[PDB]
Amino acid sequence: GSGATRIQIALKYDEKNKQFAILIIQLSNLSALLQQQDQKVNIRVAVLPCSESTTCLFRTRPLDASDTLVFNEVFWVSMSYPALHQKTLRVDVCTTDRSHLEECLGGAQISLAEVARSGERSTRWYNLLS
Ligand SMILES: CCCC(=O)OC[C@H](COP(=O)(O)O[C@H]1[C@H](O)[C@@H](OP(=O)(O)O)[C@H](OP(=O)(O)O)[C@@H](OP(=O)(O)O)[C@H]1O)O[C@H](O)CCC
Repeated sequence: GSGATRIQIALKYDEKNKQFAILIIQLSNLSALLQQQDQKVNIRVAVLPCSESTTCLFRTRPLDASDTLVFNEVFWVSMSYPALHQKTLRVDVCTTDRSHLEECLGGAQISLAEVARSGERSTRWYNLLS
């Protein structure tokens, strides 16, 4: 069972509150990305380039590695729609431990230039690249 590890993500812009929502849903074929097992896994979400007025880096809770791994965490970011549209979303799948050191083994980048203003939300799957 070796192919691409994929992450499912929903994105939605809230113009009433001028905020972007990022819903990290789940991982599939995670076995393909890990050599070891039992490992803890979290997702690191970066909204780039990093606007240093607001917070641009986020992290899921860590979970025990499983080939399919559901996180269902939402992160909200304050940002005008024009600002959102210059942005790229970086999400990396990382292992971790009591050291708290991230071992981010692969990720995806998602240009946000075409996020809709409407709030009709976009849910897509993304291949990881290491
Ligand atoms: C960016 C918007 C913010 C937001 O709403 O995100 C909050 C999230 C998801 O909200 P929502 O209720 O709209 O999404 C459901 C969720 O994604 C579940 O996903 P999976 O676990 O991968 O199956 C789905 O069903 P449940 O097992 O009942 O939780 C369900 O998928 P579908 O619609 O059928 O495609 C979703 O309804 O809360 C978490 O689900 C927390 C669970 C209490």
